Amino acid sequence: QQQQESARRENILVMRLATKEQEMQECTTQIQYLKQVQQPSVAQLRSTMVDPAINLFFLKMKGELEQTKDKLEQAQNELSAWKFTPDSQTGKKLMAKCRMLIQENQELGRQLSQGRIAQLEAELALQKKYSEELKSSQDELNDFIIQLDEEVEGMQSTILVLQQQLKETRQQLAQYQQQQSQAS
Amino acid sequence: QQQQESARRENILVMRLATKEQEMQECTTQIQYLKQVQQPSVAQLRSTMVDPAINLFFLKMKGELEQTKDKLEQAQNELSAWKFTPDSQTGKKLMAKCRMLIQENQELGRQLSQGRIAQLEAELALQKKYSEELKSSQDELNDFIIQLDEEVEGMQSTILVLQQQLKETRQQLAQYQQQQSQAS
Amino acid sequence: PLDVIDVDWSGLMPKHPKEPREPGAALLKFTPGAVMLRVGISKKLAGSELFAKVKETCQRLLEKPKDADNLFEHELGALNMAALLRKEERASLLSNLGPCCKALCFRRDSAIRKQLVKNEKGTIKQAYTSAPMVDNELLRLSLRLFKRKTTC
Amino acid sequence: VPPMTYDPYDRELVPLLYFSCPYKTTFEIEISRMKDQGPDKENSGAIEASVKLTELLDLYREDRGAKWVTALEEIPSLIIKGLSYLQLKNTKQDSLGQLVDWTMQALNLQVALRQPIALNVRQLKAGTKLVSSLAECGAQGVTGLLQAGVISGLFELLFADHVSSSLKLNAFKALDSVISMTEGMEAFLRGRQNEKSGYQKLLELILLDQTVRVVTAGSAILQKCHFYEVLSEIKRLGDHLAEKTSSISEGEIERLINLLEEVFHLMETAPHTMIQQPVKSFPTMARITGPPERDDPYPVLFRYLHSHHFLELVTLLLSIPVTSAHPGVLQATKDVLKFLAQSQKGLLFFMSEYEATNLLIRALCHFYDQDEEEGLQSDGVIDDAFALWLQDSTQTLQCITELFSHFQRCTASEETDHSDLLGTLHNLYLITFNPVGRSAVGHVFSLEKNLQSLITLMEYYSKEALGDSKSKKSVAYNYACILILVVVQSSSDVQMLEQHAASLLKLCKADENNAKLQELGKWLEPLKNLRFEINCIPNLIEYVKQNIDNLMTPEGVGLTTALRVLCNVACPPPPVEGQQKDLKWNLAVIQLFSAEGMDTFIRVLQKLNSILTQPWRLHVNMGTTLHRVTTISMARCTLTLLKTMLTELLRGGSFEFKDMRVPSALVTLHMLLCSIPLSGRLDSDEQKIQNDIIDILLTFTQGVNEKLTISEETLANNTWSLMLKEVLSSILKVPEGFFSGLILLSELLPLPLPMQTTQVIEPHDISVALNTRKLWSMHLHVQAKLLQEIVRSFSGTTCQPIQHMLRRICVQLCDLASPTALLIMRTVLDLIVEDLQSTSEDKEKQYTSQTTRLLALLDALASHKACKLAILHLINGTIKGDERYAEIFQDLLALVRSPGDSVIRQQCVEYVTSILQSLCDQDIALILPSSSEGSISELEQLSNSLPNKELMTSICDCLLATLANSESSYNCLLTCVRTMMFLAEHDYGLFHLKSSLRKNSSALHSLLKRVVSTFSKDTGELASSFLEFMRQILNSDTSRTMSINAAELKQLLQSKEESPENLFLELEKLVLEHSKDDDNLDSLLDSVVGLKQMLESSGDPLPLSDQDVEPVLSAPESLQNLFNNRTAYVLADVMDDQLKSMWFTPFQAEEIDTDLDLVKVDLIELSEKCCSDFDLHSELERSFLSEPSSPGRTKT
Repeated sequence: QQQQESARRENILVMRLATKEQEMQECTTQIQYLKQVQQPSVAQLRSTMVDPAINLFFLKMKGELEQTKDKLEQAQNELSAWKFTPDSQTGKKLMAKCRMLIQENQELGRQLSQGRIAQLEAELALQKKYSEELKSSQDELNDFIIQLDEEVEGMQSTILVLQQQLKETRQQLAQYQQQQSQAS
Repeated sequence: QQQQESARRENILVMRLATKEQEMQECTTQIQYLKQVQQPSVAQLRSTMVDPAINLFFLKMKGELEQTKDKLEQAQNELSAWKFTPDSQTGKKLMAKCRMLIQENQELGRQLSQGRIAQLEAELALQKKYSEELKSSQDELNDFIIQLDEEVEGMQSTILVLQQQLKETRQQLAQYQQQQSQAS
Repeated sequence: PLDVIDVDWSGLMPKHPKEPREPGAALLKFTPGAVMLRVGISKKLAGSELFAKVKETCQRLLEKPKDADNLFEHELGALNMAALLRKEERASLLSNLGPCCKALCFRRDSAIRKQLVKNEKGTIKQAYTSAPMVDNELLRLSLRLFKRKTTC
Repeated sequence: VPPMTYDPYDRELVPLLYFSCPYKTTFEIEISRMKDQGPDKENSGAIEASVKLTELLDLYREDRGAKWVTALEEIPSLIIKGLSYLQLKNTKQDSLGQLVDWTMQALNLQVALRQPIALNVRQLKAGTKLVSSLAECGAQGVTGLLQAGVISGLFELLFADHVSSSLKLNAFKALDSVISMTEGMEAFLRGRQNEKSGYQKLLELILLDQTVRVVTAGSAILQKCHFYEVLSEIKRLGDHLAEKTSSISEGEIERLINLLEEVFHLMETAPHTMIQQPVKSFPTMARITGPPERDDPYPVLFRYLHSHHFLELVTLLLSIPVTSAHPGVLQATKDVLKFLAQSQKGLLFFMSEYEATNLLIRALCHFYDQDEEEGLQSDGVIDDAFALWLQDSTQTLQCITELFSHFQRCTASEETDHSDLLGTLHNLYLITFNPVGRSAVGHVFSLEKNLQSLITLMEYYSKEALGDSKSKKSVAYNYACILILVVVQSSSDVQMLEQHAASLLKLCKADENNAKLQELGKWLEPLKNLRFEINCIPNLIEYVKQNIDNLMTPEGVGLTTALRVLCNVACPPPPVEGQQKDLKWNLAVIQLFSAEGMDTFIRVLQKLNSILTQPWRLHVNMGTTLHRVTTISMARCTLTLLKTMLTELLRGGSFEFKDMRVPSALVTLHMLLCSIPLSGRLDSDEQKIQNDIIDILLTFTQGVNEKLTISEETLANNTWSLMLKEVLSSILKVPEGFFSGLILLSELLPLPLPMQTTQVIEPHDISVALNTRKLWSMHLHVQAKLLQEIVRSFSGTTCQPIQHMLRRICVQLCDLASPTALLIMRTVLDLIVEDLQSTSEDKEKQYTSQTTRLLALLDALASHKACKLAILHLINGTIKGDERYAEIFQDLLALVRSPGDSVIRQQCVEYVTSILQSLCDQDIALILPSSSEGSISELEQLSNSLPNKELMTSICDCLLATLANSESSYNCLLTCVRTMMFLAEHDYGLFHLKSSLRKNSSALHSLLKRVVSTFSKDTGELASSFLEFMRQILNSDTSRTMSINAAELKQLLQSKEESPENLFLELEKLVLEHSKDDDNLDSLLDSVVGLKQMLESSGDPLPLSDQDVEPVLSAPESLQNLFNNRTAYVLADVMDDQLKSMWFTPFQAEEIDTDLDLVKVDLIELSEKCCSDFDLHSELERSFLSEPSSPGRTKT
């Protein structure tokens, strides 16, 4: 019909209006962000501390300072290495530092060995085997619980049957010794 | 029915959509201005206000950078003076090895804490904990099964006593009938 | 200067060396007293005699005469359970932290401090600082609806 | 055309249409469906049951044999369909009555023992199942059972001897099915007269030693009985309030608040303590046995909440002025409503009580209006928009019903209704414009096959318009696309995808040219061939690891899903009490370590902050709410994964985790997300992110035993000390991270002692609270060299937040133990002594505004217990290198006793006088004063809380010279007379005050001349304090054993030959203040006429005594001993104001914000060539903002 497609196009138009309204709402929220009347203190902090110029210059100065510091480290230790003689105090302490460094490097290479990784994987496989053994014990234990429940139900049925037998024979013997004590 | 007023609603919806899209364009230009205009140039970059704490940071870093640079130049001038000695070359190679070990030891310590061995020890501890929790709850399930089997043995004792009572009352009825049929 | 410090090392969580359990000691928290403590009973619909008997069964399970005679002071059941849970939570506020548990932090310490300042009944009363827009039309509608529902 | 503008509260709820009520049982649901829907051919499955059900009820009318037992075993499968058809067809021989009598015959033990062996207990079990299936049959069936005596019938099997424990579990299931109806619960709580009630029978049954699962079922019945009872007491209190307000103690209102929080806490732990566990499920601490299937207790907690009109009660409580005024009532009822609105059942509860829900939405929206109408709503009363959230949640579920029940109509007919479908989709889309409305839409479609609505809508209109458009755009298809896109984007509970990830993907594959459907496909990519189990988290980790490069990028947005699905299936929900731990949450963590997870979550965090760091600096701050919600969801999910991994690894015994990428990435993610919120207060999700960051940073403080603290070699390499290094050395790294590192280091450290308790803390817990602080101090004294740099760098700043956070840390971190206390205080004192030196020599000290800020820090520190004693043990003069501290204190005293006249020195003298006041205050100490016996003696509590002899002499000299010198300010004189009032409370302080008055004898006289010379109505406070101090020296002559009479007091006041008439001046002006004003003048002339009556009581000229003996003080205990024996708790029912001062934001508009920022003009460009040659800063800074201004992955 004519009003058919007329209302269909009206639906498409209100769809476009809704999506444009969503975009306008997003832009309005972003305005409320950018035109927020923030606290004086948070504005103070944003302007003084996270200002990109001051912050980037701080980065550059820290980097240059640490570069110069490690360069001075390199130069000073190279000096003390030129001043190295085997029985010097700095000499003994330096070869001892290198020796304990070799010790620590041997230790670290040991803790990273393929032998240590193999022992750790063996322990992990052993623990996984133990956990699946516990799961198998758990299945055994579940079946034991099922057996116990089935047999207590059977025993309760047996008790009820025995109580019925007992009541029957007991009332029989009672009525008998009663009505036959009635006979002289 | 008629399409006139519905098409009128359609085209006024179109003009509403045009107004909304132009408001959205205004919002986009406004947020672009608000978010991109702030850029500091040499004009303000040469008259930046900084906190007293940040200025003290800059002054401390400048001062200690100057001191470290001075000691650095001094040490590197002293480096050019020292002449080649056998023990000096021994110390040079010794401390080259010392540096390389200083670097390799941290490169290996980060592997020991972020690599395969850390994941393996974590899986191992977690599997140990999982198995210990599974077993610590299977112990409670074993105590509850002790409860159930005590129930079993109690019901079995009751079955035994009821069976003895049924037997004695049944033989009592048999004998009382065999007597009081000829007597009573 | 800057005095030498050492710590007595006793805040670690209990059962750390984990000495093995006694056979038949997992059904110890399922005795009548231990169950009634976790559940709590109500005096107004358990009766006088039965409430007395249950409180007696619970008392001889508690080892602290303070808590033993502070048992079940409310007439509601869930309120008794909540009072016991609050007693145990207050007792466990500072007991589980330190060496082998996560050390104290600002959030957790603030929480346990706001817990310590709460008296029993578990609440510190807030003072009025604001009030809603009293729309007595809404109040009339609410009262009418509540009464209608209470009737049918 | 629908209104594209949205007023959220204009639409209101109507009765449910598609989803059955949550409290209705299956029988009632079936009978209502067959009633209203009429005689459909769904009757078919009914009749073959019904005619069968009546063929068993007419075949065993009086037969009770084995065949009857086999019929009992069959009846429960026919009561749902059969009995309902019978009851609604009104073909009634009272088949329900015959069923109830069958049930009473079956539960009978006498009838039971007359059966064969295999099936005498089968009859009892079948009668139990009959109870359970007939109580779930409406008021009709449950009252039929109750009248026939089912409670005292079930309590025959439970009390009989020699009965299977499985049969008792069955009888308990039957009893839980009876009392799940409110008629049953009423008959169970209040039994017949001259009989024990069901509750009393149950209590008597538990008091016999029962099997573990039997007493657990008893506990599960008792918990539900207590819940019903709490609800009944709430209903009683509410009806009381209704009758009292129609035509109220604070005690009963606090009781109502307690009952409401009790209802909340009972509904929270209900699926663990109110359900009947299966007969094979034991209550072990970790579920290992029995079926996994449990039955949720909410379909009966809602029957209770409905039979007691709980929503009407909360509507009243929120609409009645006296109770609504309480914040406790609002918060406690909002807890319950927010819990109800979490689940599909609870959300259908609100829509069943649609009238009560409308009125409740109104009563809740009134609060959220007045909140910003009178308050500012950032740190006062909390605002979470719960009114709007609940309105939009119930509205979107109403639209879900209107959208489901439009496909129950197009398959029983064909489409004659399209416009209402489209209007529903539109009113559902408009809700997704807010962030709260969008969160509610994403949360409601994420509940129990609700997403199936839009899914089947798109499956329909993809066979009608070839998807998007065949000859018509089929706008409903586009609405459904947008909706199933916003729910996938915004939801964080990703369980909904578990069953739909297939369908949606097919949809995403059925239309490859739809701009929204292919984005949805990118969102669902990690769910191709996935199963949401702990065996496929290796695949999810492989996905997160394979395209980690695309994080804030629309082509790697599906990674977000791969971190929600991976947080849904591997992170246990926050555990509630009474819950038995499931063991898969262990395996889910093991599999989360096997497939490398510590690596590919550290990498997620690292790339997350490497992406966010540039918009953070450029102040874009996650603008578009879509990108913000995805980045917050990704951060929170990665943090939850890391938190569960570390807290599950580090609890499995004492383990040591030294990755050191986790803290270095977290102290940056905190800076980027949680540190500087432009609102000045963290959000909810950002607060959760900060809490997760602090928890992960604290999991490095576990596993620290004696064997890890013997030597400084094994202490500085400990995991605690490594985390502390990565947190501290990340504070002085970049000025952007200053405030973040501070607001984080202050969340790691514990609050300062003493604890304000209502009751005593047993010595073990105070020992633990002392030892955890000793341990924090032991681990901080290795980073002492960074703590000193922190308190040297920020001390002397004008940024109010950083200043306040440093001022807070220096109290938290100074109260841990003696070493760190002396560390912080030595640093602050060295800082002030090098600020007073290094600029002054051969002359007086130069005081600048840097000195002013430094003294302000020292002041606001000295007013705390630990910091003040750390000052005292440095000024005292026992030199450990501490001579300069005593010298600088003498220099500060010289400053105050000779202020000169400036605006800087007149600003520093008030700070040093506040210092002096905090030093001479005995209510500020580690050993707090207490006249309770068995404690420290009074005179030995001042030897450890006041200056020593030669320091107290100088302090009294200074406090007098600052009164004599009339150049002093007003606040200075106020704090000095306050310090004098403090010192005038004991013979030590008063002896020194008098002995100093013997040198400066015109101190109080000139002070009184100052009081009268510049008196005003605001100056009255100084006069009041001075007259209080005056009385405090004569109140004893009509605590201390040595005071002055009125005679020599007035002699000290006697320096003018009109000083009595100076008192007369004060009097005549005092009555002349207003006589038009407050209680100032009458109290003040009371005091001063008392003083002048003591004046006339004696002759004035009397020299002050000299025969008095000084009360000597013992050696001050070493600061370590004071920190050892410190008051760890005080009996007070209110928080200390100093502790309460640490809870509000560090962002204060201006109360610490200095009017003189001393912002030093610095020329940055010249500071390049003076250093090593560096880039032109203009180029570097313009490289960042030219093109890339949108949030997320940008140029740099």
